[PDB]
Amino acid sequence: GSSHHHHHHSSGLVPRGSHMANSGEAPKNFGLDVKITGESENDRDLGTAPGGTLNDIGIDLRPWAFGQWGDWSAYFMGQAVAATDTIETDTLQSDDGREPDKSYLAAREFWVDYAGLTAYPGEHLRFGRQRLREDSGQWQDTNIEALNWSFETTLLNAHAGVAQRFSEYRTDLDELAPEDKDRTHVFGDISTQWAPHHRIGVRIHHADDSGHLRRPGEEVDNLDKTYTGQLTWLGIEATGDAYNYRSSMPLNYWASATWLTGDRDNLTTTTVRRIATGKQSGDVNAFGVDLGLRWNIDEQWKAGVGYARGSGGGKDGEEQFQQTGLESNRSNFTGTRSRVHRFGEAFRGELSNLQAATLFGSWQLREDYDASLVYHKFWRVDDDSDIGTSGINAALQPGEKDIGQELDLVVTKYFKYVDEPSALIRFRGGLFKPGDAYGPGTDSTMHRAFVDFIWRF
Ligand SMILES: CCCCCCC/C=C/CCCCCCCC(=O)OC[C@@H](O)CO
Ligand SMILES: CCCCCCC/C=C/CCCCCCCC(=O)OC[C@@H](O)CO
Ligand SMILES: CCCCCCC/C=C/CCCCCCCC(=O)OC[C@@H](O)CO
Ligand SMILES: CCCCCCC/C=C/CCCCCCCC(=O)OC[C@@H](O)CO
Ligand SMILES: CCCCCCC/C=C/CCCCCCCC(=O)OC[C@@H](O)CO
Ligand SMILES: CCCCCCC/C=C/CCCCCCCC(=O)OC[C@@H](O)CO
Ligand SMILES: CCCCCCC/C=C/CCCCCCCC(=O)OC[C@H](O)CO
Ligand SMILES: CCCCCCC/C=C/CCCCCCCC(=O)OC[C@H](O)CO
Ligand SMILES: CCCCCCC/C=C/CCCCCCCC(=O)OC[C@H](O)CO
Ligand SMILES: CCCCCCC/C=C\CCCCCCCC(=O)OC[C@@H](O)CO
Ligand SMILES: CCCCCCCCOCCOCCOCCOCCO
Ligand code: NA
Ligand code: NA
Repeated sequence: GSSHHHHHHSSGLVPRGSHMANSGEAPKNFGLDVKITGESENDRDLGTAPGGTLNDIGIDLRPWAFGQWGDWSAYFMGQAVAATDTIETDTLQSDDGREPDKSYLAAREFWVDYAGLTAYPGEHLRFGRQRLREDSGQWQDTNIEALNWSFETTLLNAHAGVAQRFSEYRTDLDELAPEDKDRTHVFGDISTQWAPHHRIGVRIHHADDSGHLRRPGEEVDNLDKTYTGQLTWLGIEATGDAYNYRSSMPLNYWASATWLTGDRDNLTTTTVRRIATGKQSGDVNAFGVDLGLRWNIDEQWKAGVGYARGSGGGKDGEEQFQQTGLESNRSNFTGTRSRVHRFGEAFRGELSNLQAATLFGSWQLREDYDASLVYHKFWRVDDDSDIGTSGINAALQPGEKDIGQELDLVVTKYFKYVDEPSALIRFRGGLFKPGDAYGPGTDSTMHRAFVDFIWRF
């Protein structure tokens, strides 16, 4: 169930001989996830800089161990990567001493779990570096050091947790991303199934920076904070099988509305090299919405439409929405077993001063195949402000809303007619056509494409 150490993994695979594959089998005490990935990426900077391209292959080995003693359990997953260049073998990885190596080791998850606070097996308390995820992937979908309480039953779901990054636990990164340094997260949610397959809930997330900004006159570099914040997100979300590839309803939907409030102290800088010149404080009062509708046309075919908007601009930036920093924006919103980046495998938009229209169609055959075709159109909301994170590394021209368009294709075979697959092979690709906001001299297209072979043993 929810408690299982691989429950949140997008792969959805089940090792042969595991208790999930056959309930007569004992829970596995160990296993191995093998991933072989090729990545083609050109051009992340749209041709406005040297390099920024990938055509490379890697292997990622993830051994894991699991022990259970009554109400106590413990879990470790490690990671060993070897690649021909620094490709993305891990969809949950984000961002001098932050250059990844072509090969590295990592401690991916390490936690202890206690399920005895209540008699519900859906209720448990987990402590350590662990997978945090909610179904939208837009609040949390990451491996992070946390103390997280989960309560998942038929009629009531609730979670409450605290998290903070202290290390990457990687042989090649020595330092945290500035955004993560000294940032503490506190969060909770409560939701109820008010009708079969219809959920309504509220969600809260609070991020608190205890860091300091560089002082005036000090040089600022890659690894320094751009800002410190006290930010609270308060959201309501309604879903009808929003992310359930096995829905029997003719229509699935999601609707979320999120208010961001709090305050930011922003570092100001000038060039001389970058030098700090001061800081400016201000309140944040921003808003995000994500809406979608999926038609379940028959047993195999689905289609849908999406609309998202993160506010931008406003009186000294108060209306600039942003996400928690723990999000993936990866979800099953196209109604298949395969998770898809909600704002493009190529653009990888953060919902920050961003408006997106989305169309998709998908096809699924039992547990054996799925395919998604996704079209996105992106606009800035305030054309004098930047957007948030994105997989495109090029500057936006002031006064231009048209960010661009994207076409994504995901195609997956699961295997090892198959009841519960234990392996998959997947093509994951996005084609991004930059709009006028990227100005002249840009590449007319860029792409990011992956082939992933995943095996769970
Ligand atoms: C299904 C029909 C359509 C086909 C889809 C395939 C999509 C390709 C996506 C990923 C391609 C990865 C290319 C790997 C190059 C590896 C290499 O040996 O070069 C290393 C050298 O560059 C040193 O750095
Ligand atoms: C704060 C973060 C804490 C990090 C803890 C990391 C723990 C590492 C996982 C190792 C799993 C525990 C070791 C297994 C014990 C020997 C055994 O086999 O016990 C029987 C078992 O097979 C029953 O299921
Ligand atoms: C059933 C067939 C499935 C198809 C996949 C089988 C292929 C398995 C091998 C994958 C290994 C790729 C990573 C090699 C690391 C090389 C390296 O460390 O790079 C050094 C230097 O050359 C880079 O600059
Ligand atoms: C079946 C074959 C599988 C083979 C792969 C086994 C999986 C890997 C085990 C995981 C080992 C992770 C240890 C992380 C240490 C981080 C660190 O020391 O960082 C130092 C650096 O930051 C400088 O300060
Ligand atoms: C905003 C985020 C805050 C969320 C964290 C909440 C922690 C506080 C606990 C408070 C306990 C109240 C429990 C109500 C009774 C439960 C019940 O009805 O029984 C389960 C049954 O319905 C299933 O079979
Ligand atoms: C990038 C591609 C984006 C495409 C996005 C499209 C979004 C909307 C999907 C709308 C699907 C509704 C189809 C109507 C069902 C056909 C029907 O009813 O035939 C009669 C049958 O019901 C009697 O048996
Ligand atoms: C390491 C080489 C690279 C190091 C980068 C620099 C700093 C290293 C500090 C390492 C401190 C690690 C503490 C483990 C805590 C896990 C846990 O128990 O969870 C905490 C709780 O859940 C939080 O809320
Ligand atoms: C520029 C703004 C453009 C806005 C257009 C957005 C287009 C995207 C489709 C979103 C369709 C909304 C679906 C969620 C509402 C579900 C619902 O109300 O049902 C009640 C429930 O099912 C009772 O059971
Ligand atoms: C038939 C055989 C199957 C072949 C597969 C073909 C897949 C085609 C996907 C292409 C989907 C692109 C949709 C463009 C949206 C229209 C639009 O809005 O552009 C105007 C602009 O947004 C502002 O007005
Ligand atoms: C290199 C990237 C590799 C990505 C692999 C994706 C799979 C290739 C496209 C397969 C999708 C084609 C759809 C027709 C086959 C489904 C069907 O109607 O027949 C089912 C029958 O075969 C049951 O077994
Ligand atoms: C390296 C520069 C030249 C790039 C050509 C190789 C690219 C290989 O990957 C294919 C491109 O990515 C595909 C994006 O998905 C396309 C979606 O539209 C398909 C319509 O059915
Ligand atoms: Na419990
Ligand atoms: Na569906």
